[PDB]
Amino acid sequence: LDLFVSPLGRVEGDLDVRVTINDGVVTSAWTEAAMFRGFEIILRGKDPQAGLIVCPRICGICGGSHLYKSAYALDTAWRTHMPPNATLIRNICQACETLQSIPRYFYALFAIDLTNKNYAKSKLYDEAVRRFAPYVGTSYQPGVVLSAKPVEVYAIFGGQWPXSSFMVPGGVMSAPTLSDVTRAIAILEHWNDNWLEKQWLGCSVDRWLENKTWNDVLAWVDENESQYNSDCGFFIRYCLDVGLDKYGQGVGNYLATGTYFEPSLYENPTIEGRNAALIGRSGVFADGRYFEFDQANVTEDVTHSFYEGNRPLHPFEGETIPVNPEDGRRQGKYSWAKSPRYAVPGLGNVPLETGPLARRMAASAPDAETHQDDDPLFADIYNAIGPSVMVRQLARMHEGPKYYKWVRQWLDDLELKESFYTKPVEYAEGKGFGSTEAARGALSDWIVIEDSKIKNYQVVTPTAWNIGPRDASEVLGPIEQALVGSPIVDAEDPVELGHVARSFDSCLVCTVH
Amino acid sequence: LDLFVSPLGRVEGDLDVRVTINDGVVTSAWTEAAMFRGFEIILRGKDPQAGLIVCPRICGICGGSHLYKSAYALDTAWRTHMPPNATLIRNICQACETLQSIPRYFYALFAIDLTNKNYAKSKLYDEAVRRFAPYVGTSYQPGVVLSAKPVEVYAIFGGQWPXSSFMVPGGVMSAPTLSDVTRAIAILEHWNDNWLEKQWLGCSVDRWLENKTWNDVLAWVDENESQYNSDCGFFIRYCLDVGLDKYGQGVGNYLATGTYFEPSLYENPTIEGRNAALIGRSGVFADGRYFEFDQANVTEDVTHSFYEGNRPLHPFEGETIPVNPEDGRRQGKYSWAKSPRYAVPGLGNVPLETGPLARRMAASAPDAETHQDDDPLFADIYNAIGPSVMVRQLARMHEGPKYYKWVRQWLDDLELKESFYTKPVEYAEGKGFGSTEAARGALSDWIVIEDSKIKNYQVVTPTAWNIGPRDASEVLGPIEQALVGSPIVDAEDPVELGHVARSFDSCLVCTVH
Amino acid sequence: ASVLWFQGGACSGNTMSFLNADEPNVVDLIVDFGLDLLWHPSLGLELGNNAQKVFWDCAKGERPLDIFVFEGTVIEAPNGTGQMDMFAGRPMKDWVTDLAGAAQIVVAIGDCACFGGIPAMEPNPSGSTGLQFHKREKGGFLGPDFRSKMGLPVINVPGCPAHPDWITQILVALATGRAGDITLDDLHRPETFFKTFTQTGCTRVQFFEYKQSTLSFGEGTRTGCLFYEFGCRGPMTHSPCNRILWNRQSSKTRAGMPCLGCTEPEFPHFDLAPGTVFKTQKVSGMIPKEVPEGTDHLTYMGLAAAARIAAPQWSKEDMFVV
Amino acid sequence: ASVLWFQGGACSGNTMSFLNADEPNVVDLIVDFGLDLLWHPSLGLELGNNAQKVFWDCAKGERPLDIFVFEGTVIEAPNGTGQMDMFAGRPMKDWVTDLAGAAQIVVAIGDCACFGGIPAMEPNPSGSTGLQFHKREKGGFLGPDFRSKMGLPVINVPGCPAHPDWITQILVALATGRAGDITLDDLHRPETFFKTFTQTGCTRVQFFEYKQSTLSFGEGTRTGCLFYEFGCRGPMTHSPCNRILWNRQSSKTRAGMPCLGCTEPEFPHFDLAPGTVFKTQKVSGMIPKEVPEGTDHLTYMGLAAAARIAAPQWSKEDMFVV
Ligand SMILES: CC1=CC(=O)c2ccccc2C1=O
Ligand SMILES: CC1=CC(=O)c2ccccc2C1=O
Ligand code: FCO
Ligand code: FCO
Ligand code: F3S
Ligand code: F3S
Ligand code: F3S
Ligand code: F3S
Ligand code: F3S
Ligand code: F3S
Ligand SMILES: [Mg+2]
Ligand SMILES: [Mg+2]
Ligand code: 3NI
Ligand code: 3NI
Repeated sequence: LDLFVSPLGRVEGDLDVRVTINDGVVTSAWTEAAMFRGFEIILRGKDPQAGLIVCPRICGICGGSHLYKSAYALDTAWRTHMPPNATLIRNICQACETLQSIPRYFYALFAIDLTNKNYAKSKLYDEAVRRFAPYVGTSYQPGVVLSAKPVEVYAIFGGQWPXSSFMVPGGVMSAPTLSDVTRAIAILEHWNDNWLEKQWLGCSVDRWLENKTWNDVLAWVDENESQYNSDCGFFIRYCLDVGLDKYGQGVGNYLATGTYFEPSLYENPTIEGRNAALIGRSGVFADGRYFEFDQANVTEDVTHSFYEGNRPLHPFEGETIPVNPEDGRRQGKYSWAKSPRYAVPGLGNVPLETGPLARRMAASAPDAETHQDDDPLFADIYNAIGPSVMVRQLARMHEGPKYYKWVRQWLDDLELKESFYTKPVEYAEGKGFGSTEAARGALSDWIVIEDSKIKNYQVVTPTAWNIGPRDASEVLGPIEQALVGSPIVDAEDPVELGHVARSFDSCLVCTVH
Repeated sequence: LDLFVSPLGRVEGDLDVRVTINDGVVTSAWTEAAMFRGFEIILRGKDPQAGLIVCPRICGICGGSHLYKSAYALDTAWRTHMPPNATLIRNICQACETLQSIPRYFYALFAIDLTNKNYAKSKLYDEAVRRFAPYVGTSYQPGVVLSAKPVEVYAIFGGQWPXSSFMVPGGVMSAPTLSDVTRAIAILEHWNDNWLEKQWLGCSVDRWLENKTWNDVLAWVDENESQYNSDCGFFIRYCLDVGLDKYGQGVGNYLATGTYFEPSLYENPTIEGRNAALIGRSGVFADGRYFEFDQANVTEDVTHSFYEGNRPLHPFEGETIPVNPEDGRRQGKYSWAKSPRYAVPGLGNVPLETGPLARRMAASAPDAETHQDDDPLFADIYNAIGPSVMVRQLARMHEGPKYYKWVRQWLDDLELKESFYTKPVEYAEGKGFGSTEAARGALSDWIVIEDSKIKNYQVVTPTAWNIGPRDASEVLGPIEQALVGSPIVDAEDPVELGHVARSFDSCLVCTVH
Repeated sequence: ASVLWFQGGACSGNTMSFLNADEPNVVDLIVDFGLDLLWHPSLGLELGNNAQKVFWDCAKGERPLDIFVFEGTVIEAPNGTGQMDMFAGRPMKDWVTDLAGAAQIVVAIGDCACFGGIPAMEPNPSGSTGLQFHKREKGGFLGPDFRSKMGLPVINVPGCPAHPDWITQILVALATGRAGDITLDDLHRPETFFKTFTQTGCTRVQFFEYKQSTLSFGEGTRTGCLFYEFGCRGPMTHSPCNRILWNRQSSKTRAGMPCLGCTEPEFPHFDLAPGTVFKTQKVSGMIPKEVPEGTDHLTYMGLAAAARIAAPQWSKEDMFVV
Repeated sequence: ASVLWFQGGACSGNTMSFLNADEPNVVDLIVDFGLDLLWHPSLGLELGNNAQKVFWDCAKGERPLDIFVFEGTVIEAPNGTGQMDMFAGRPMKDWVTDLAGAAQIVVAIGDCACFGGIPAMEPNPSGSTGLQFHKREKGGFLGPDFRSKMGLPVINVPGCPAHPDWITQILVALATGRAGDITLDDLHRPETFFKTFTQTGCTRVQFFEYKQSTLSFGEGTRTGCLFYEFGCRGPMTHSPCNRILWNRQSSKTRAGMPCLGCTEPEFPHFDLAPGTVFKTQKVSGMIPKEVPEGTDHLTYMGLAAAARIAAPQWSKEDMFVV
């Protein structure tokens, strides 16, 4: 059965999913990003800092992430100096946006599918409906409402969220005051207490972060009623009951560009020094092995994308030349997503899944420096049960406690008397690479400044990595492979497709930009 | 046993209570208001509108009520015109302050005493502790936190709360916009939903307002689990279990000056037309009979108060001449509270209890006009079980649903294109009477303007009515008589005294001003 | 009141801003104000054919559509086909045609929907336009004479993104019987939000008054106004951004970021051409090319010279201190 | 950090304002920031001897007192005895003496505690004074040289009442290890709140700039600045009232109420003498007796004349429209 699902909403943009179904299982899948705005085209010729305005408008939910990496793209292009406070503020705001994204996505975009009638037979279904039904769910409402709190912190430093551009080469535009920081701490602490610990975890962030193995997590669920009936404990039990741990595996290979710089280690942003300075470590996990991320290995294929092109392009030489979808479909193109691929030695240019799971895998790599996220939990989970909708979601949710603690510490690290901005030299020429871990994964800008104008500007967003179509080798993108193998109980409401696409927290406006 | 309790906190100011105890029962009581600021003295000679600044500073919790009646004192003194919108805004803000006072007082000031160890034997004690323990109580925290919401509405119209003076002769200073009203509605609706209906009632305000008899209220508690386990249902059941319905009766005579004017009926405030224009009806309930309120009948006795004076003074001729408490105590004076008395025909100058219960009794008077509060509930409750800490508290809590609905309607009544202010003539001479029902009851200003200055300014606050000392006839004030008959399980923690004093929502800074 | 919220060439920033709503928050708005959110690409439960059934019922009039909210641009490329924005089996613009013609009220939320916004920046690869405007030029996709069934033009809730209140309070107004209180300016923006300027309530206006310029970002923004060196469009931008604070905390200009003038139909102003980003274009190095709304260069500069001379000492010092 | 919050000649408005705290709210402050509120007359559970036991233990050093918050005036009448404020068996001023000498930090919250405030208005029947100030004159009850055990003078959180943030954020600062970030101005007010003016962020500053006066209350406040006709002390008053909005909504001046200058030690200014309430005292009918801080009448009036001439049309029209 060929099934074309349109729209597959709650992926922050326009997505159609075509699947071939045999015996109630997806055997092939096509993700079709359906809406193109062309920001890379628009940015050509604009002011070198136009990206700080334009790139946040790639996405409303992860615009702050776009701002972060666009700023660092300029910071690297212009060889700027970043005062530690600016790095801290950038870290805080990037993390705060993600902390907003985590519950907002989980409740408003993902968990309402847990109420699907396919699960009516589950003993947990009534509770799932009570908790996660859209708008009226008892977990939905506070989860969604409180998700605005972390971006209040963003607004304290950036003026507003979404839609600030306050991250500029050389630092940030703002100059936090004491009451800014104390309020940011208060907002974060309240949000942590009222959503993260009370509703999501039913325990302290510290207790959750003590989970180092999958068995730890299972013990955590059963440890006491609070954790058992928390949103996290319920979600795990629900997943294990309804089978969300049994599909959505995907590529099993992961890309994290990392984000969050240790302020002392990235005071002078360079492409080369980027990895060592990261707190949230970059890392490529492929064929069960850890590799260092190197932006030079990134290519974008447009073979099945609605763009002209005959070879994968590293984004520094990237091009965004749309073809009419009517013509492109005649050439087998089916998506406005480019196909980002990553050259892994011995594997060729492979699709890599990006996102929290990729980050958690990267965080389990050996040889973490002291400032760096060193977390074996998802190495263990990956080996124990492998990837799945549940594991992917747990990776996302796992970042809530981890990022909250980082933000809380970064807020304490702010030295309010110290500089937040070093006026950079706006060089007429420059090649910049900025990358961050948006909520959804590796988010990267490759910018070429020439003659005090944007010569090239190539954004590769995490969902582009995940949802980008087949490459020249016909290798399915991560979400496409994750969709393959998914059961389809009801072709009329193929919620499992939604589960898989949304387990990546897919953002289609970011996918295409 | 003579017991002197000092301080008896959570009465918004300085209160000492002396009681004589015989066989574990209070047989006589003295309320000692212990702190004097002398705002009536300060106001003498000041600008005629100084009251709008000074009187709110009589009290932080009911300053908006002080502002309301101070404004109307000027409106009457200066024969001003009140555009209906201004009347509406005044009504809204007065009611919003009360809506803030109701939960803030109930949880932060009153209900934490329900956790007293005297109740450890009650089967409901653990739940009372879970709900109402200070700061950590599961009802305390949201109750107190959400109590700030109604005064956000006040701030929308008045700029801030507390401490606005935006109610001026001729209207209000502000000019609400559309977003002001829509936000005010949204704030009110959220507060109603999240505290009043969800936490306090466990049902709709409408369902609660269907209770017309004490038996209705008892049926309401038992009707379903939501109402049974609401804060209201629990409080009633707790009161009936621990005996809060068995003492704190008090005078059984009541004074309501009323407040909330029907805008069309008080466009030209006069003393004489005040009663007819009231929505929240004035009314004196004494010896089981209803009387019309008449400010001319008010006197203040200082026989046992720390003021010079030899005869009860109507406040238009009032005086505030402090005596040194060391000297006053030698003359049997014991309180900075004056003793307001009310001339009821056939009863002489009697103490009248003010507050919600007084209002609810006044609302049960016959011959309510269409705009007027006509509610038989507390006539029935009074006849069924009589006054008590529980009934007094229920009267207070009963106003939440009633005032919410009025405010919601008043917000709808605002005609945003219409005037909010008619510039008055600031007459050099004038006698003004302004009165409102502050959260705690009849709050009244008698102002005399002479030579464009304040010649006399006499405030009589509700807790002055309630907590004012014995008059010249040695007749105990309402709180003093309410204290008489109160059991005293533990003279070391005489919480029942606290229950009684706080059941009046006593405000000692208002008492003395 | 049924609400259908569609996204064309959107980034979903207006939805994300909208979800930050407080008083009312979005849940209370969707649930407790009688606004039946039929579907929203970011929030609607229905997918695939169940979603399209909702859309087609609204488009064909099978079920009432009281408010059609459109976010993002109306993408007309390629060649007027709109296929750079294929939604639910149609070019989004065709949905827009049908649903705008079905709705009682059409709300464009965000510059993209209102005026074309960032995607309409040259070279405008997506052929993006606003619902009833292309930048300042009235017309846009629906034409200058489009009226919803309630007789209103597209209500433009501009911004990039719109502040949640700019739409929620309008929705509350519509839900509480105060639609008649909503007046729209010449750009169809609610005057209750767009008579003020961004500058209105900016914490730097005193510096603006005394012509004291913020000189640098970061700690440089502890003083001064952003108008002179950072191209703040605050004085030329109609918004309540400093009256109704963003995220109940701040605003661009308070934080030290120049107002980009995003509520104005030309946004991004000058199409982010080189030299115009976070910079004040000046004539002869001292005269701003653009002076505050309603002023002229001669009187503005004259008053500015006098203001510079009268400037008190505190206006020359840090004020947003740690 | 133990906190003892006492009230002298208070109206409890600072407590009530404090209870409106958000981010943090008061419960989270009291519970989740490690601030042990030992007692508060409006909130403490203990009464009678159990309360006095807490006080005496703090006064005598039996238990540590980290923050002594005093609200309301130090009442010294009659005849310096303080018996117009008898608290827990002593004149409150004696408690103040003992507890201020015991605390690591003393915070005066509200003008009453800071400067004497309204009760200290003539004829000051209660002999009220502030902790370390009587109006502007440094000294107050504790003397100019009083220092808490952490070496600080009384921290003055002025206002009538103080905005909740003015104390909560200081409490958060003290609780989060940022006490060293707290700088105090010459009145011991936290400069993080009191370097700005009330005018800073006022929505009427543009009207102030162009010398466009609000002429009347109510709908008259849809335009104009309150400085000229309503005695707004905004430009002479250090506060963040228009930076950090009251009740997260508004401020006096935004709403159309003149700033009374309540954060300043002279409040109420002119002791509310006849003719000074909601009126601008003027010389020769046109010159304000008091000009904005740091300005002089000559340059202020000169600039004002120029501003009046340069004034754009919108500054003469309603802006806070329905
Ligand atoms: C001409 C001019 C000079 C300034 O320094 C300045 C500073 C701040 C705002 C505006 C201005 C301005 O217009
Ligand atoms: C002299 C003068 C005249 C005004 O009209 C005016 C209007 C608004 C604010 C200030 C002023 C002012 O100072
Ligand atoms: N998170 C996020 Fe948005 C995506 N994909 C980016 O970058
Ligand atoms: N409520 C209240 Fe305050 C008292 N008593 C007044 O008036
Ligand atoms: S927030 Fe996004 S949807 Fe358009 S208006 Fe701005 S780019
Ligand atoms: S006053 Fe503010 S709005 Fe811009 S022009 Fe100056 S920073
Ligand atoms: S850029 Fe837009 S969000 Fe406000 S501050 Fe300027 S109008
Ligand atoms: S609010 Fe009250 S306590 Fe004093 S400072 Fe103002 S009169
Ligand atoms: S700008 Fe505002 S602070 Fe007062 S002086 Fe004018 S109303
Ligand atoms: S009176 Fe006070 S509260 Fe602010 S607006 Fe003026 S400093
Ligand atoms: Mg790209
Ligand atoms: Mg009196
Ligand atoms: Ni995105
Ligand atoms: Ni009071």
